[PDB]
Order: sequence, then C-alpha cells, then structure tokens
Amino acid sequence: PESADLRALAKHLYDSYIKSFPLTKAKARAILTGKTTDKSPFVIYDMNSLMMGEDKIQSKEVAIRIFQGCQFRSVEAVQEITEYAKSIPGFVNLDLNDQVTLLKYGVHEIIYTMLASLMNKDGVLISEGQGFMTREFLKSLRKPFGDFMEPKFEFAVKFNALELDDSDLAIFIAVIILSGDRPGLLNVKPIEDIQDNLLQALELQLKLNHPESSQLFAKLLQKMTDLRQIVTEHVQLLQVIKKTETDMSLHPLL
Ligand SMILES: O=C(O)c1c(Sc2ccccc2)c2cc(Cl)ccc2n1Cc1ccc(Cl)cc1
Repeated sequence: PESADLRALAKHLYDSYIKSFPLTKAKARAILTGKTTDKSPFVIYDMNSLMMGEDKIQSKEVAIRIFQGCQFRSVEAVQEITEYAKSIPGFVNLDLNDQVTLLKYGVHEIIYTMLASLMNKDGVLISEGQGFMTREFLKSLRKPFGDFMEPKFEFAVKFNALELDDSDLAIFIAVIILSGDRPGLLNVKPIEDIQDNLLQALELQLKLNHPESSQLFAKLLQKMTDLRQIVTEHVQLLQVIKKTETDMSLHPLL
C-alpha cells in the first residue's frame, strides 16, 4: 500500500538525476553501441592520438596532466553530487557537518560507479562521451601512474555486467550516499530512517524493473561494501599524489 507512492518519489529523483548528471549510462553504452546517429568518438591508442586529441577536449608533463584531468572532472562531478544530495527529502534537515561527512566518504565511490557507466570491457569514455581511451595504454604508463585507473576497470567489468539502467543508479547512488556506517558522525536517527525508506523503494524497484533477474539487489549491496574496501584503499593514492612539487627540475631552455 505505502510502496505504491514512493515509486513516484523514486522517479522524482530520476528527473533530478539527469538534471544533475548530463550524461546517462544509457547514452554512454548507446554511443558505444555504434548504432547511434551521433559521430563515433576517437580512440586514444598511441601518443599520435594524444597529440591530435588534446585539441578535441604551467602543466608541463602530461603523464601527470591526465591524472589532474581525472581529479579535475572529479571536482566537477562532486558539484553535481552536492545539488543531488540537496534534492533528497530531509537532507537539508540534517546537520551541515553530517551532510558534508556523507559526501566526504561517498564521492570516490559514486564517481567510481558512474565512471563504470562510462567504462566497458576495454576502455573508457572521456569528455561527456566525445572521446575514448584504452586500458592497454593505461597499463604502459610510468609507475605508479599505470596502476591508478585499472582497479576502476576491475570494478567496471564486474558492475556493468549487472547492466543496471539509469532508473536504478538514480536511487542506488542515493542509498550509497545516505550510509550511516561512517565514523565521525553526529545525528544517527535521520540517516538510519531515510536509508530505511530508501532501501524500501530500492528493493522493489530492483524487483520490478527486472523480474527475470535473480538476487541482484543483495549482492549489489555486497558490492557497495566492496566500494568501502576501495575507499579503504584510496589512502595510498592520496599520498602518491606527491609527485608534483619541488622536484629538482631546472628549466633554463623550456
Ligand atoms: O576532460 C574530461 O572530461 C576527462 C579528463 S581531462 C583531460 C584528459 C586528457 C586531455 C585533456 C583533458 C580525464 C582525464 C583522465 Cl586521466 C581520465 C578521464 C578523464 N575525463 C573524462 C571523465 C568523465 C567523467 C568523470 Cl567522473 C571523470 C573523467
């Protein structure tokens, strides 16, 4: 009886989703189907394509500049995640430090999954679908730059297999956002109750959109906890960032 209404509420967030996320998974996999009216984006196999691809988008080296690109488009994505989380009923009624804490620990995970929406078996989409780069080239970068994005693939091959459509991610990223099992938290009640309702809606949205599917919900939550593993493992990265300041390089001619 109650669930009948929230579906609408669920779909409400769907609207804000595309209003907050300009590129949907359906359009990513679509532009990667080849059966699309739009032009096929260009691959990035070899440095030739890099030289001719920076056009279709202080820095000096580029093996760093790519990394700076990933994190830059990340700080662009968070600006979508802010307003999205705002559009969650009750979200602004929680404590400001509690909300910034919620996004504090979830951002890398949700950009992980969205990137998985732009990912595939071998490669990823760049610049709102206008580009495509390959993992094989990614393996060949100077260490540790070669190992930065591959785990992302190691998640995309597992996640995109469930082949969720945007109507599921629109609220799944909400349930990952409103997670109550984080340290340094203040108001316990609101995240518990709202995550309960969220889990109510998500349950039978999952069960409704795919009746042939067998227990995608549960194991997918298990993959949420796997995303928690990967935030446990981002501590290394945030320190490998230390390759970009005062490094005994003199530029007399450059
Ligand atoms: O300009 C971009 O949109 C982009 C960039 S930025 C860029 C990259 C190469 C030449 C010029 C800019 C980017 C960089 C990396 Cl190493 C990986 C993915 C990247 N992307 C695509 C991207 C799309 C979505 C998200 Cl969340 C993160 C990255």
